[PDB]
This record gives sequence, C-alpha cells and structure tokens, in this order.
Amino acid sequence: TEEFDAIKIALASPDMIRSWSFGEVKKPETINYRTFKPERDGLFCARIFGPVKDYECLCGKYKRLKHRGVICEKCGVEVTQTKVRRER
Amino acid sequence: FGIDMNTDYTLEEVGKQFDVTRERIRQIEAKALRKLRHPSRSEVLRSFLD
Amino acid sequence: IQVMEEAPDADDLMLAENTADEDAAEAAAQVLSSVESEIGRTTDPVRMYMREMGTVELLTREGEIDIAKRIEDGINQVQCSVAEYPEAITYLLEQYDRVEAEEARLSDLITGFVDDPELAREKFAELRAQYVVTRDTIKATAQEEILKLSEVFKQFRLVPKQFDYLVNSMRVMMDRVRTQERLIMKLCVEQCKMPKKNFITLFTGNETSDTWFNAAIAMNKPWSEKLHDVSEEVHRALQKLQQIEEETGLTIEQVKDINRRMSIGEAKARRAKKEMVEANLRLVISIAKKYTNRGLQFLDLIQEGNIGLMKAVDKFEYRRGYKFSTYATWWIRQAITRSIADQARTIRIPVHMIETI
Amino acid sequence: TPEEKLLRAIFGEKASDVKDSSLRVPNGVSGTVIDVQVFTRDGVEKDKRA
Amino acid sequence: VPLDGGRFATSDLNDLYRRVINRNNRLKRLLDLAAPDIIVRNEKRMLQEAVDALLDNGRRGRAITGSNKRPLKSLADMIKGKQGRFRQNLLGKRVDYSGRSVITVGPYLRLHQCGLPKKMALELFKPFIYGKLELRGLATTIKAAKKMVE
DNA sequence: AGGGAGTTATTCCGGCCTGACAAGAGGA
DNA sequence: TCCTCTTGTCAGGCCGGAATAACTCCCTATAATGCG
Ligand SMILES: [Zn+2]
Repeated sequence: TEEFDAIKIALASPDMIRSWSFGEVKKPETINYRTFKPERDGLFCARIFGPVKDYECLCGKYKRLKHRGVICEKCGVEVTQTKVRRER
Repeated sequence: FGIDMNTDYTLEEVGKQFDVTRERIRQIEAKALRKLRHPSRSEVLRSFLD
Repeated sequence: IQVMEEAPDADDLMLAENTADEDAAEAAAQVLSSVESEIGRTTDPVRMYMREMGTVELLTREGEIDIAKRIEDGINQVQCSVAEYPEAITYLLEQYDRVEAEEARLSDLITGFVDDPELAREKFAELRAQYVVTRDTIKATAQEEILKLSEVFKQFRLVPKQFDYLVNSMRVMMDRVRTQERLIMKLCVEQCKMPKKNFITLFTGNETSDTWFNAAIAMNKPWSEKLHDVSEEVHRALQKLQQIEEETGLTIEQVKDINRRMSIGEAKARRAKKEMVEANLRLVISIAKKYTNRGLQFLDLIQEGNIGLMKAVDKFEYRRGYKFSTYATWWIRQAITRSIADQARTIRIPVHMIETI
Repeated sequence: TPEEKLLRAIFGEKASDVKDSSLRVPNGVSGTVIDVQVFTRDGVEKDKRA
Repeated sequence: VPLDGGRFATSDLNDLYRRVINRNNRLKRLLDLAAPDIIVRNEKRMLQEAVDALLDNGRRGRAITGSNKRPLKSLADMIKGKQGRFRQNLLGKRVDYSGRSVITVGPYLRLHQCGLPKKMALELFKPFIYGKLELRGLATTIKAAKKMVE
C-alpha cells in the first residue's frame, strides 16, 4: 500500500477509459441459468473481470495454487484470487 | 508436498533432484511418517487436530 | 421555494437553502428564452417519433403495387447489368462444377430457375459451349455473341447468398479499378503539377492508353521531365489497369456504364423500400400495443417491429395477389415476440422454455 | 493447503464431505422443549419421528 | 448474489447496463442493414436516453424498472445520499468490538470506573483472552483456547 | 402461434494408460 | 539382528460415442394501419 496525498480529478479521455478496462462486454447476458457459471462475454464475465472461485479457472482445468499467472487456453480466465473481481 | 515451496514434485522428480529415483524415496517418506506417528512428536499436532 | 402542499409557514430556515443554490443564474435566461418562444419542449421521445411517423401519409394499395414494380425493376436491372462482363460466368461455372463434380451441394447454388436438375445440367452444358465459342470468336461479332450469351444467362436465378457474393466480387474488382485510377490520377496531378483542365482533355475518355502519357511528356513541361522520376510507378499502375481491363476485355466506358446502372437500380430499389417502410410504420406501432407490458420499453418494441417490417417488405411478393399489410403483420408479430422473449429476463432463457412456461 | 494434506496423511484424517448446519439454540437461552412439528412435502419419505 | 430458495437479488445497474448494451447492439445491426434514416435516428435517441438515465437517472422521463414501480437507483444516486455519503457520512459504519445495554446507578463505584457485565467483557475481550491463555501455555493452540472459553 | 430439422456443446458410460502401494528377502 | 532393496498388480486420469439441450433457417398470405 502506497503512502499517498493529493487526489487529482479530471475528465476521463477515451484512451484512459480503454486503459483501465480489461475487456469488452459485447452481450447483455449475465449467467447461464442452468449451470450458474458466468456467460462469456456478458455483463458477468470471468475472462474479463476475474475467476469466480479462488485459484481455479472456469472450465476446471487448473485448480492448484501453483498456477497463478497462467491463462487457461479454453477459458481465457487467469487463475488468481477472487478478490480481483472487485476492481477490474 | 508444498511446505515452504511452490508446486509439489512427485516421487520420480524428487528422486531426480536427489539423483536417486527409486522405491527407496517413497520408503523414506513412509518411514518418516511411521516414526512421527509416535506421540510427544505427535502430541502437539494430536491436540492440534480438529 | 419547494413550497409544501398548500403553502404553510413557520420555520426561519429558508435562507440557508436559498444561499445553498448558487449565483450562476443562467437558468433565469434559459427559462426566459424557452417560455418566450413556445417551441414545444417535447422531451419524451414518444411524442417526437409520433410526429416523425405522422409526416408520412398512408401509401394506398395501388401505390404499394407501384413501388413493388419499381423494386422488382431495380433488382432485374442490376441482374442484367451483372450479366455483362466475361469474369462473372467464370466463377458461376466454377461453383456449378463444384456442385456437380460433388465438391458442393445441389441446393447451395440454385433454388429453381425461371422458364429439375437435368434441365440445369443441360443449360450449363450449352452455356459452356456458347461461352467458349464466344471467347474464341473474340476477334463487333464477339459483342453480339456475348449479348446473346447474356440473354440466355438471364434465365438463371442464384441463391441470395450467391447473388450477394457475385455483386461483392464485382464490387471488389471495381474497387481495385477505381482505387488504381484514383491513385494514378492523384500521383499525377499532385506530384507532376498536372493542370486539371488539360488533365480532363487528354486523360479523360481512355484512362488506359498512353496517348495522354506521351503527349504530357512531349508537352516539354519541367514537371513532365520529372515525370520519369516516378514513371515506373505511374506506368505500372496504368499497365495493371490495362490488365484488369484485359480480363474485363470490353473497354473503359462500359465499366462506367455498369457501375452507374447498378447504383441507379440499387438507389431506386432502396427508395421504394424506404417508401414502403415509412408507409407501414403506423401498422408496426399498431401491432406493438399488445406486448407493451412484458417488462420491455415501448420504443424497443416498435423498433423490433420496424426490423420485422423491413424484412417483410424485402421478401413480399405482390403477384400472389394479396394485400401487403396482412403479410407484413406475420413478420412484425414474429419479430416482436422473439425480441420480447429474448431481451426480457435478466437470466435469459431459451425461447422454447419460455413457451413451455 | 499442503500442510493440511500432510496432517491428513499423518493422523489418518479421512475428510468427511458434509458440512454442519444443525439448528443450535441461541446464545444465552435456556428452557424446556415444549412442542415439535414436522412438515414434509408430498413425495419424500417421512422419517420415523414424523 | 443468490438468495436462498432459488430467488435472486441484483442491483439496478445490471438492468441499466443490459438496456444500454441491447440498444447499442440493435443500433449496430440497424447500421449494417442500411436502414432508412428515421429508424437509425430513433435508435440514436434511445441510446442517448439509456446512457443519460444510466449516469444520472432523474433528469428525464424517470425510467422505471420492469413492473416494479420504484425508480431504479442510478450511479449518481448511488454516490449522492443524505448527507451525501451514506456509508462514508452519517450514518455511519458499524464497528466491531462494541456492545450496548441498559444503564443502572451503582452508587458504590468510584468516580473513574464503571460496572461492566461479565459476559459482555468475555465476548468483547475474546481475542485478548486467547492471547493471554496461549502465552501461559494453559492451552496448546487457539482451537483449545476457544473450547476452553466455551 | 408456437413446430421443427439440423447441428454442436456438453455430460456420461465404456475402455486405455501410468503412478503408487504391498510383501518379502538379502546385506551391512 | 536390524535395516535395506526387488518384483508386480490395482487405481485414477483421459478420450470416443451418445443423448439431451439450445440456436438459425423454413417459418405464414383476407385485413388489420397513429396513442403510451
Ligand atoms: Zn479453464
């Protein structure tokens, strides 16, 4: 955690808005309603926002903590802490 | 296992790192396990069970 | 202000909130102007769209058959225009053989001709024969024989996707032609300082032969002498254009004729379909009123209905002898139902499951 | 996490796949159970007490 | 989040975002179709409506939700409250290690002290208890300390 | 007014393939 | 005598066909036409 001061406010330029965002949300769907896994690439998306459950990808190929920066080839979700889903 | 290290290596790879990869390594694991079964070494974890 | 129900009073506290609402009083000006012009402040999009549709009066029955004839005429015009350059039948036969040689399917290329697979196979045999003889006979007579081949080719009806792909292949070849011509004339006029009136006079008409090229270099201008600095590039673009027209083969004026006729036909058809859609927007909204209360907004419904009406218009056949409105109703209702079913629920649910519910 | 696996190996700790939920009495409340009622939906096999 | 029993709860932003994306996609399709100007213009109006409702709902026709009558809470509303910061300003951030109960006189007390019920103190000071219990070694680990408090 | 023919995805049973565990005998 | 080294068979992970769901192209033909 940084020790900060001076909080700056300015209009967001379109390239900064692109800068913060990790992925584009093209379809309005939220969840699969049958199996409640998130739909891609809907308003709730694991490959864009984050993995649903800690250190385990969507499709269930990677479940070990030993994998943390790998991005599952089938599901483009990186295997990391679920908390990341609060900030992306 | 992964105690104090990343991914855990199976018998053959651990043996490779010792350069001795054979039944003796699993037997060493089993002997350590068995001898640690004895209390006074296990009492701390015996109570630590939940 | 924020006065209560019927103007009470107590309460020495109205000046803190009076100070809590700032000096900058543009509003005063805003209100004044607005309430001093009596331009209807119709903010609600419903009203404005209501007026926009209100402008277009009801295109009666015989007007509708009129515009249907114009649509048909535009499509037929563009179909004839396609017939008229010897690089469109090549791909036709290539995919016909694909279908016959068994590298494709018999229903992927045609959906019934106009005036059985046996008949199609024989007509394409005689097409191959006429085509090859008219290509050999290229060396006047060849133009008349190409005209006759095109007149026999009029018989064919291609699957919509193939009609789109052929107009697109001819569009992309014309794109290459136009882009090459535009870049050559750009490089010339801008780098060689080519006076644009003499540009017109000598360059215009052919755009393919070197007569204007060699007259401009003979014109003794100093930029004419620099003309060799990029003569390789310019003349290579002229040669490439000449090869494009060697596979065209006819000339450099009939390319103009064809593109202008296709644009005209497309514009006519587009305008007719425009007429139909604005005439039937009222019908669309009329059908909309039923579905308003399935947790969707009104305007989204009317838009889905508009899309259904566009499709219906494009697929409508007057020759069946029935009124257009009844036919369009089916597509407008289908579209509205499909969109309400799909965009309704948060956790989207397949349409069969909705029907079962 | 690994160390739990180590402990499961050592003591023979067969992991039970069922979590606990049973309705325990609120904190600081003490009395007599005066009555019990059981509502089973149609279809499911009632238990002895029901 | 899933409520128990199958029912779901969602903030209104999900609905607002859905509406925005839907109208945007429909506009894309309408553009690809080369539809007449009137319909593309209506679509641009709809998109303007959706976005401006999303940022600050309440400066237009007040776009209500599906069949629920209460106006949906937009981002601007989510920020602005009474006074302003709902959770940042009053009120008021619930806090741990707190208790409350009825007061009683207790004359025998000295001026600088106060009578505090046993069980409240046990609950409050639980972790302090665990620390001291383990420092003396009377309990092997924290789990046994909890059992010993229980 | 929802009926469907065709197609692909996804779970699921049947069968292949490599680690891991047991019992005894031999060597220091 | 106690400690160490050896051969072999079960178990669990993986892939192919199958079978229930979903999504697009057929959807249509008397006429119905502004309303929140
Ligand atoms: Zn995965």
